[PDB]
Amino acid sequence: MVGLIWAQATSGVIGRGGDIPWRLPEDQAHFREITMGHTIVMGRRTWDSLPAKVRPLPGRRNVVLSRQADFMASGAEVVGSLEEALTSPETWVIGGGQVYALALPYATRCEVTEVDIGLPREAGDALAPVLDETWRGETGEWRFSRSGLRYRLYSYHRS
Ligand SMILES: NC(=O)C1=CN([C@@H]2O[C@H](COP(=O)(O)OP(=O)(O)OC[C@H]3O[C@@H](n4cnc5c(N)ncnc54)[C@H](OP(=O)(O)O)[C@@H]3O)[C@@H](O)[C@H]2O)C=CC1
Ligand SMILES: CC1(C)N=C(N)N=C(N)N1c1ccc(Cl)cc1
Ligand SMILES: [Co+2]
Repeated sequence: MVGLIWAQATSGVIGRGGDIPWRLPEDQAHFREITMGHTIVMGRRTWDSLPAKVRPLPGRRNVVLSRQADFMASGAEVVGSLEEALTSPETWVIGGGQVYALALPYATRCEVTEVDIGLPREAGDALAPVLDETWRGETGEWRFSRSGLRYRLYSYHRS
């Protein structure tokens, strides 16, 4: 099982300037619960976005994708191809935009948080992948985050 998990603005933006232009504690907790205990695969730029004092993310096999053969990610595995990372029963690809595009053919689940923030797409933004018509989606109700933004969870599946 390879799943993708991301939070997006309604427009599809997931990242800007190498970081994320929101933070919903409830989404962070949802992310932690879904990934805990499993492999998490991230692109090198997403690894770089984590402060050194919080990485590796605890309780998970942290894997970082890079073309740099000597890139060191203390507390993680660095691999040069996505396929090397998919050896555990449950693997979560946790971003960013480039890595979702590479991982989509291997994926059968997407856990998507939609953040009700009006954020038009800009050059250089990281975006959510486009899910075609092979994917079945299930939508939750809109909820209010303590951060002031509404959000809702989608669970997409395919065989
Ligand atoms: N809202 C959300 O849910 C999420 C948001 N984000 C945001 O997304 C942005 C980062 O996403 P993005 O900029 O797309 O970068 P990624 O996190 O996708 O990392 C890109 C890097 O991955 C490596 N890589 C890419 N393609 C390949 C390949 N074919 N083979 C080997 N290595 C490869 C390269 O590393 P190298 O350069 O070392 O070769 C490349 O620089 C940030 O803004 C981050 O905050 C991140 C995760 C989820
Ligand atoms: C916390 C956040 C934004 N939330 C969701 N739904 N999915 C992710 N992949 N996230 C994420 C987790 C870790 C990192 Cl480093 C970047 C984004
Ligand atoms: Co689990």
